Amino acid sequence: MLCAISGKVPRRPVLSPKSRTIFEKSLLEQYVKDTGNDPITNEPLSIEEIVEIVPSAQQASLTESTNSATLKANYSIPNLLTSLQNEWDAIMLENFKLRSTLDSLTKKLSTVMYERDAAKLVAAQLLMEKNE
Amino acid sequence: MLCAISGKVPRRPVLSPKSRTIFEKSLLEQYVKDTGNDPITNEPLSIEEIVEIVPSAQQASLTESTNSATLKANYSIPNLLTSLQNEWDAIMLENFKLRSTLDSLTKKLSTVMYERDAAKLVAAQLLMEKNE
Amino acid sequence: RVSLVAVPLAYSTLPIPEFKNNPQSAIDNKYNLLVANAINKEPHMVPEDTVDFLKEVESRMQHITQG
Repeated sequence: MLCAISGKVPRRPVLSPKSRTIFEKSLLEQYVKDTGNDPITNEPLSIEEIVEIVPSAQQASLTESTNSATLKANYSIPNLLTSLQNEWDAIMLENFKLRSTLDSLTKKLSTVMYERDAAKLVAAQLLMEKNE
Repeated sequence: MLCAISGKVPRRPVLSPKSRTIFEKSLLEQYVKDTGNDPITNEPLSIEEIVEIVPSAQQASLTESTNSATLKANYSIPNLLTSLQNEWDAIMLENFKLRSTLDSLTKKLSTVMYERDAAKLVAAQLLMEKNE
Repeated sequence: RVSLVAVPLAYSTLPIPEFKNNPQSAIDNKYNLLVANAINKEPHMVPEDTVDFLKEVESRMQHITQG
């Protein structure tokens, strides 16, 4: 999560309840102390309403027992699944477009075959008239 | 009812108001965002014009209970993963068949088109030689 | 001077077909010549008169294909 003012990972994260957005505590508090407004919605906001997020000590202890393998694994099962879903969606669209194209191409091929045979007939007739 | 793109039972059914056809939400939204058109009629369609179909509570319970009751016999993660792989292989076989057929037809079409133009040319040349 | 004009082969988006190994007719020779030109990327040059005879041949072909 990134602070919406700084675009950096906050060192003391807070949630504005108005914008439902994470900010750096100092930045948000100072902005409110100057303007009295939420920096995204421009709604009135008070320092008491700001919900400071606590970085849980449990979060640290949970990133301990997640094996170094699983933190070095630049994969998450959610992200893997979503990638597989996006692939499936894309391949479904591709197969649809393939079918539609193949049908159009069959109809076109039939048309061109009729045109070829008509050209051959005109040519043969002109040749016959030239030899007589 | 099946999605007109995937041929599967949708999970978030939507109706195009142009084609009056049912699709999976994700597929139709992607196709519209790419082409700006309805995939069947090719009429221009926006994502806001899509009508999301609300499933009745009997439909929601049926989708959950069909999934549940039939996955229940093979609900182990290892069986899920094996089924996923087999389904991917099935899709990839279908895509390969489609692509192969399109390639073969395209080569044939190209041949026939060259034959048609060759015949038209020979006809025109015979007509010239007969009018001299 | 006979002005030569390049006949635009409409098939630029399609893969060049193989040669006919036994060209039994003038049409098949013309086909092989078109294929050779496409392989070489050369335009197929024809006399300017031939383009008008091509238009007349196309008119006859239409009457045939309407059956």
